[PDB]
Amino acid sequence: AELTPEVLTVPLNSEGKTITLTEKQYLEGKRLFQYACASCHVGGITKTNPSLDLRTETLALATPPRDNIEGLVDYMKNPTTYDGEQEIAEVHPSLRSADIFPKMRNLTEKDLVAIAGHILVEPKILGDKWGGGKVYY
Amino acid sequence: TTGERPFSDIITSVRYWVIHSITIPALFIAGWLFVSTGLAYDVFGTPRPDSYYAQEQRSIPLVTDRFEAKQQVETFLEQLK
Amino acid sequence: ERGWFDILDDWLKRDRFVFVGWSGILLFPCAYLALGGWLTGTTFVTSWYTHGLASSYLEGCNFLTVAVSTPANSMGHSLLLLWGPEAQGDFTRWCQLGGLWTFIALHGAFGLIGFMLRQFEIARLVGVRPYNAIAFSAPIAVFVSVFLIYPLGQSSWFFAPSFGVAAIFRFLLFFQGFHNWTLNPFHMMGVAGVLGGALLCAIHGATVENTLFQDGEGASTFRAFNPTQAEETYSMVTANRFWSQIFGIAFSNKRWLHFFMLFVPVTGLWMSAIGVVGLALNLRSYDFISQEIRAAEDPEFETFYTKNLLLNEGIRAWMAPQDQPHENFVFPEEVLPRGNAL
Amino acid sequence: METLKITVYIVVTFFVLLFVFGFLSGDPARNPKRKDLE
Amino acid sequence: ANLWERFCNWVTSTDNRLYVGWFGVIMIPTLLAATICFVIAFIAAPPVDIDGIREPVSGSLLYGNNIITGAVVPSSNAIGLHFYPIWEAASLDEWLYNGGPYQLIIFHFLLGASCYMGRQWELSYRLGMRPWICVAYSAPLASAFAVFLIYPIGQGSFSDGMPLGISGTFNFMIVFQAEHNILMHPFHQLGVAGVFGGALFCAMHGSLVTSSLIRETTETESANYGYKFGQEEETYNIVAAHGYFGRLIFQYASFNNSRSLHFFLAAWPVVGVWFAALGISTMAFNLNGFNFNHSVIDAKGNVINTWADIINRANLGMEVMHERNAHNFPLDLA
Amino acid sequence: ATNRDQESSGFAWWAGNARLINLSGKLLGAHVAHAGLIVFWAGAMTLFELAHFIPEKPMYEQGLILIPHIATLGWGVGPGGEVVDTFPFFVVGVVHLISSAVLGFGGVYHAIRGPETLEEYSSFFGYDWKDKNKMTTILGFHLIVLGIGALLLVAKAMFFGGLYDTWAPGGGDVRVITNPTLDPRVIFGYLLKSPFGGEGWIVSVNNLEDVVGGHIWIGLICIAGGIWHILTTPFGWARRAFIWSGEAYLSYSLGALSMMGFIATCFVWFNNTVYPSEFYGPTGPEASQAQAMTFLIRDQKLGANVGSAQGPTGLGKYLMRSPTGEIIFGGETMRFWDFRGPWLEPLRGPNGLDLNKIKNDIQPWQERRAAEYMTHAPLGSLNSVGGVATEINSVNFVSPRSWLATSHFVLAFFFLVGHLWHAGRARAAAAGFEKGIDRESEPVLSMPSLD
Ligand code: CLA
Ligand code: CLA
Ligand code: CLA
Ligand code: CLA
Ligand code: CLA
Ligand SMILES: CC1=C(/C=C/C(C)=C/C=C/C(C)=C/C=C/C=C(C)/C=C/C=C(C)/C=C/C2=C(C)CCCC2(C)C)C(C)(C)CCC1
Ligand SMILES: CC1=C(/C=C/C(C)=C/C=C/C(C)=C/C=C/C=C(C)/C=C/C=C(C)/C=C/C2=C(C)CCCC2(C)C)C(C)(C)CCC1
Ligand SMILES: CC1=C(/C=C/C(C)=C/C=C/C(C)=C/C=C/C=C(C)/C=C/C=C(C)/C=C/C2=C(C)CCCC2(C)C)C(C)(C)CCC1
Ligand SMILES: CCCCCCCCCCCCO[C@@H]1O[C@H](CO)[C@@H](O[C@H]2O[C@H](CO)[C@@H](O)[C@H](O)[C@H]2O)[C@H](O)[C@H]1O
Ligand SMILES: [Ca+2]
Ligand SMILES: [Cl-]
Ligand SMILES: [Cl-]
Ligand SMILES: [Fe+2]
Repeated sequence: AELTPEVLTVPLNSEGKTITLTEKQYLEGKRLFQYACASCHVGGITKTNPSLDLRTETLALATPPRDNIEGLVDYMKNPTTYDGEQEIAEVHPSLRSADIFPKMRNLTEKDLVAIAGHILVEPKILGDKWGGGKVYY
Repeated sequence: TTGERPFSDIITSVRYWVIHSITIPALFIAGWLFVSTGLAYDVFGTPRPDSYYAQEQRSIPLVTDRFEAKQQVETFLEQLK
Repeated sequence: ERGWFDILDDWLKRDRFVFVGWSGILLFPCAYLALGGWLTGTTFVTSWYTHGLASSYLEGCNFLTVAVSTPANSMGHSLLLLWGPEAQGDFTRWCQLGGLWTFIALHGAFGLIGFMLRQFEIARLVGVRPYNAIAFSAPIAVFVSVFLIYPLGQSSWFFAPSFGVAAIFRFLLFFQGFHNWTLNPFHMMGVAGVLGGALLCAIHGATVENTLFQDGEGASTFRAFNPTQAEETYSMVTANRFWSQIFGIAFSNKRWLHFFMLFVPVTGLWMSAIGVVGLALNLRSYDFISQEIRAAEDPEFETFYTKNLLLNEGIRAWMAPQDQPHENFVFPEEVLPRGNAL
Repeated sequence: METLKITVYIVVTFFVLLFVFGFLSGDPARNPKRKDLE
Repeated sequence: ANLWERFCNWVTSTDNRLYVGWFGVIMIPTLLAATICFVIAFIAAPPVDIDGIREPVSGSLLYGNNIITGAVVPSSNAIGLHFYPIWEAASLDEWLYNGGPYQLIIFHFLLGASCYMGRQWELSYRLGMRPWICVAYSAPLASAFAVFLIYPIGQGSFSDGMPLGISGTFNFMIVFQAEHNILMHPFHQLGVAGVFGGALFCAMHGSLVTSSLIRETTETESANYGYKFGQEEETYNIVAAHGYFGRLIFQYASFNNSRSLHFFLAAWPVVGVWFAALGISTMAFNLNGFNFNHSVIDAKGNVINTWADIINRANLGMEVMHERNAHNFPLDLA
Repeated sequence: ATNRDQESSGFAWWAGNARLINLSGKLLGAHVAHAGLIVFWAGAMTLFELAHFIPEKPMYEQGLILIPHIATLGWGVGPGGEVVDTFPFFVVGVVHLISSAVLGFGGVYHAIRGPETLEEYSSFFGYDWKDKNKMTTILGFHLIVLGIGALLLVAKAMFFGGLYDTWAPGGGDVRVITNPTLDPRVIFGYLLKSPFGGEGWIVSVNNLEDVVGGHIWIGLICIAGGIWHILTTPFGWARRAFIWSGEAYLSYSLGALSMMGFIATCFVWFNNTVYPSEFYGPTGPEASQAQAMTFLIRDQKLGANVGSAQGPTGLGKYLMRSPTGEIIFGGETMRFWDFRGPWLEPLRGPNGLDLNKIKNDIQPWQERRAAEYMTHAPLGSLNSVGGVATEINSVNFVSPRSWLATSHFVLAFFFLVGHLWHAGRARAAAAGFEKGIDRESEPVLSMPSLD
């Protein structure tokens, strides 16, 4: 098994357009995700709220759908609850709240895309392990 | 004492070092090449990082027969494209 | 009568830097091969085909995680000879099938035989009593019971310990979870033998060092001793009074003290070996029946015994599928034993 | 309980005082060899 | 001589069958208190709510335990590190329910055992000995401090101290493995080297000395009668022992200086057990063993398991099952 | 070339520094050179930390221990402990590093080039270990120095920018301490306090006025004591109580340092005032509490009445009572109820956690802080994998509190062992039997049988 371009091809938007990431983009995504997100989302779960995970099936049923690059990037800009009803920037790290989550201050658009692509690619690799919690360790 | 030359005598002699300043790094380099050429992999039948699994599969190639084990491994290896 | 045998005997027993003897003919190749196989295996050889595990430096493991793993369970108790019906002379397959494990274990066994024979041989040449060899029966008993008898009672070599640091840790945890080995009185005797041994080592060493006669002028007391001196180097009488007054009882006979130092750890290991022979047949000290009856009937009854059983049940459920891949255990999440929240 | 408390307090203080004053009472000189240790 | 002087002379007297001494003045009453409470508790103490969740665990013989399963149960998790003497309870019944005996026992014992160390120094000084036996004893003592005091301090509760009983000890060990991965901690490894090594050297020294005993007896009598207490001459030939063990390995691997030999015998397990104790004490502040969980990854990024991951599975079983009713929230942070 | 082998000195190479015991000049050298090493590591480590420092990451995610120390003193940080200027860090590092060269120079000079003994060179700098007057006078000098140091901390707090106060209104901030606690009842009250749960002895200090005032008392006491010892010589009872020798004095200091090391261990583990959590990470109790708080908030947002939710044991799922009645968080964290911290205190009322304040007054900043601390609990592996022992690789994190506490426990322990070693040896050497039992004069032989 290798990290092929097929693996690195992910939904860009809801319309079904794809983008193909580079190995460099994916690795940058993993590093940035470890930097900014893993303290809560290690392995695709959520420590401060285990009900919501980063599985693609879950992101797809979010409102608006988050199972694509644009969705994830928007979420990192202006996060909402799962039904889209509330804006949670005040309690979730995002570019909107980089004043109170200082680690978001040095993230660029390029970076958001990388993190997004990582979040989408990981489950294609790890399967149930991603978002599965300790049962699959 | 039992007759052999004392080690201190030997390892502080110029001749010892003349011989070993060659033989020692030479061995080190042959060991390095053994890995770097990938020969180790083929000799011991150890998977390279891309040969543990087929691209899509996620099952371990476990040996499950005693007398057919060799052929099982050979088959698992065939199935790696 | 100075024939070839007696000349060979002459050469084998020369006083050289490394003594050889007749025993060395067994000892040296086998010890070399067992050590050789282990370093070779932990450096280069995988366990992918037998355990689904990486286990060599070549694969990215470190010194704590490398191992020469046991063969696949499907091999049974196959000797796994290189020229055998399984490997069929193929060195590479032989490595992939776990052949190095039986190689190391068997050469290691004969090596231990050779080392004890060496103890007898040198004792006989120098004219000392053979108590060192006798004491060495205990490591042999441990090795033989754990690496040979135990798997031979089980389904295959697979369940023997694997030769590696973390692999052995796994062996420990497997024994707790499946065998409740801490509860076994033979293990307990082993533990008291080993801890008591360490205790004797320390207390004797400290006592000797702190009851020394001033046999020199220096502040370093090591110099003031000569191997050929006739006198004791420390006061047995002062040592005796010290311990009599601190702890109530004390040694008074030096020969008994050193014999006791032989006896305590050697007996401990022998005891633990017997217990493992039982575990070969799953003849465990798993339960206290009276406890189970009471607890079955009375859901308010709880002891550390019942608590530890709960831990064992967890170990089994959570480690079984990865630890025994050949069984193909599929345990859906809903059947996994878990306390609240965790 | 208050009685028990005071009792224990008194007891402990007693023994601790013995310890302290005991070691203050020319202890270095209580050895079998040299006694002039001041 | 006045009364104080007389008393001081009796206390420090080298003629008492058991040396008292100043450390003994603290040691005696404290150990007596610990011992008496322990024995009464081990036999007759009612069940204790160890984890503070109103789920009392039976530790005593009269309440359904044998020697193997019995214990003096650690004090309640609701107590934490709070000091709980008898007089802080509304009744003995409360005190017992909440695990007060454990506190009385361990505080008295640790005090007493420290004074035991002191007393070792003290008698060595009265007898004109060299002073360092107590330093050897500092290793088992520090270990007791680790499991009864330091570890509770770090984890925030005496409820996580080692229980005073056999199966309780096992429980403590298993949970320890789950939460700190102690097996993978290098200090525990050094500990194991300390005690395995100590056992090896014990047998070794014993067998070498025994095998080099000078003949002084016939075969119908114990060789032990060939040594007489107080005799000036050595009872074995260290040159023969040396010659043998020298040839067993090689000459320069064997000791010929008995003092260096005995120093080595003292030093190995003591240093080893010091490390073992420091492990428990540093894992008390959650600096745990090595974590190589998912350390090996393939080209694509599949997890390749190593023995460390199997260890992790076993650890997980322990974690999820331990104290099955005590956790409401997903992380076990203490 | 005096006393530099085993024959002349009596000491082996492995106890080589014991050769220095009566060579005051060379011993001065060893000490000054060593102090040199201390200041060196301070400077160098500070610079290393600064070069690896990213201001937008919490310090505690970055393996920092020296910068947190500097920040707590009020330098470089602003509201909420955010870094506003890394330059003071740079200065502290650089100045330490330069000073280490001067110290190294003096050390090396006295060590190899200068007078080996000082007694002939200077009656003032020369000393005999057995001169009780001289020893107490040197002691006095050093007490006076320490006193000045304590006063320096006071001066920083009152006259030079202030200190970082984690408890300051509106999140943490640097604050000038204008009214330090001088009431001796308070100050020494801390000393007479129990070391157990909910009391915590001196570790329990929770405001800067107390810290500052305490340091005033300490400074004064030290200076006064220094003058006392310079002007006096040990009294008779003192003279009969102690061993008077170099090794003996060392052993006393060794016990002292051990005791201090254990205290430091507990200070960094429990205290979040002089070790602010903004800089050092949450304490263990803090992170456990923070988890309870986090889930209470989540579940309340979903509609739960947290005050009446019965857990599986029958104790409250979220809230329960402490043994004395106070309303506290439930679950295992019941053990940590003595925790106090700036993010939690607004929810506290007279009877403990106030259910109305819980229902109505929980601010987003508190939720944030609880999440952050809960996910930065001081749990982690030796190779710095953050989290519980069963966690997978991802988070490169071990808390500063863990590093500091463990290091200082190890050190304090070995320093206690050193105390035993050197105290016992000093006793034996002073009495004259540290090299072994005299055969012709073995004490036990002159003693009656025990039986
Ligand atoms: C902090 C650590 C430390 C310090 C400050 C000292 C200091 C000293 N040792 Mg000790 N020692 C130590 C650790 C230390 N030791 C350790 C770990 C061991 C075990 C090996 C010993 C074993 C030992 C023995 C056996 C002896 C000493 C002796 C000495 C003294 C004289 C040494 C001498 O003359 O050598 C001369 C050495 C040289 C000329 C070589 C170079 C030495 C210099 C100092 C190195 C400078 C390098 C540095 C980068 C220069 C910077 C300059 C810059 C500021 C401009 C001196 C006070 C001796 C003594 O007690 O004398 C009575 C002695 O006999 N030591
Ligand atoms: C542990 C501290 C210490 C002590 C007690 C001594 C003691 C001594 N030194 Mg040494 N020395 C030291 C450190 C020390 N030195 C350092 C750091 C250096 C490098 C600068 C030297 C370099 C040195 C040389 C080259 C010589 C000495 C000499 C002497 C002897 C005569 C000194 C004198 O009379 O000056 C009189 C007193 C003063 C001049 C007062 C000094 C005021 C200082 C410089 C201002 C700052 C002081 C203040 C406390 C600084 C804070 C330090 C703190 C932050 C660490 C005396 C035995 C001489 C000697 O041994 O003759 C054979 C000699 O030739 N010293
Ligand atoms: C660097 C620290 C230091 C050191 C090593 C010394 C050393 C000494 N002092 Mg000095 N002293 C100091 C600082 C120091 N002093 C300071 C800062 C002051 C001003 C407060 C003084 C004021 C002072 C006076 C008035 C006297 C001394 C005296 C002495 C000598 C007797 C010591 C003794 O027997 O205590 C043994 C300790 C005790 C007797 C303590 C009481 C026993 C209790 C029960 C011990 C338990 C305490 C416990 C473990 C602590 C935990 C915390 C606690 C507060 C609850 C000794 C040389 C005596 C002397 O001979 O002077 C010429 C003397 O009369 N000192
Ligand atoms: C108070 C002492 C102390 C503490 C609490 C820390 C803590 C830390 N250091 Mg620092 N550091 C220290 C001293 C300390 N260090 C010293 C003395 C040096 C000079 C070598 C450094 C140089 C240094 C560098 C270059 C770096 C750190 C880093 C770190 C961080 C990661 C630590 C790590 O991964 O270690 C791994 C754990 C070990 C290596 C364990 C070592 C076990 C030892 C060898 C056992 C010894 C026991 C005892 C001393 C021996 C007794 C023997 C007996 C017979 C008597 C952590 C915050 C890293 C960082 O993140 O920087 C921002 C980093 O890159 N430190
Ligand atoms: C302020 C602290 C201090 C000071 C000034 C002294 C001073 C002394 N000690 Mg003491 N000692 C101390 C603390 C101290 N000790 C502590 C804390 C312990 C407990 C372990 C001891 C235990 C001790 C013993 C058992 C002995 C001494 C002895 C001595 C004397 C000779 C020391 C020597 O030359 O060693 C030379 C230095 C060495 C041989 C180097 C040791 C190397 C260590 C083990 C390395 C540790 C590893 C490191 C921390 C991390 C790894 C780094 C590596 C990977 C590069 C000297 C008076 C001797 C004595 O009795 O004199 C009368 C002696 O026999 N000490
Ligand atoms: C198996 C086999 C065989 C054999 C082989 C051999 C015999 C081998 C050997 C091999 C070897 C013989 C190897 C070796 C190796 C070694 C190594 C690899 C080492 C390393 C080391 C190190 C790393 C070190 C470390 C350390 C320590 C330990 C301590 C001190 C410090 C230090 C760090 C130094 C044969 C062919 C017969 C047949 C087939 C099978
Ligand atoms: C005596 C003795 C000893 C010891 C010694 C010692 C301990 C010494 C020390 C010394 C020292 C303690 C030294 C120090 C030095 C220092 C220096 C020399 C520094 C310099 C610095 C600099 C040059 C800086 C620079 C910089 C800057 C300014 C900026 C930033 C960056 C940088 C870093 C670049 C021994 C053991 C060997 C033994 C013998 C005897
Ligand atoms: C700064 C500060 C503060 C304050 C502090 C203070 C004020 C302290 C003091 C402290 C002190 C004030 C301490 C003391 C100590 C003492 C000691 C530690 C003692 C010891 C003793 C001894 C060790 C003795 C011994 C002996 C005996 C017992 C018998 C006889 C002999 C002899 C002498 C050897 C506070 C917390 C507010 C806040 C924070 C800051
Ligand atoms: C809470 C702790 C209280 C600590 C108080 C510390 C105060 C220090 C001064 C105490 C007074 C000295 O009290 C000390 O003990 C006894 C009391 O009779 C004295 O008397 C002693 O004389 C010699 C001393 O060589 C001893 O052999 C003898 O056994 C004893 O009678 C000591 O000579 C004196 O040094
Ligand atoms: Ca003076
Ligand atoms: Cl449990
Ligand atoms: Cl909980
Ligand atoms: Fe001996």
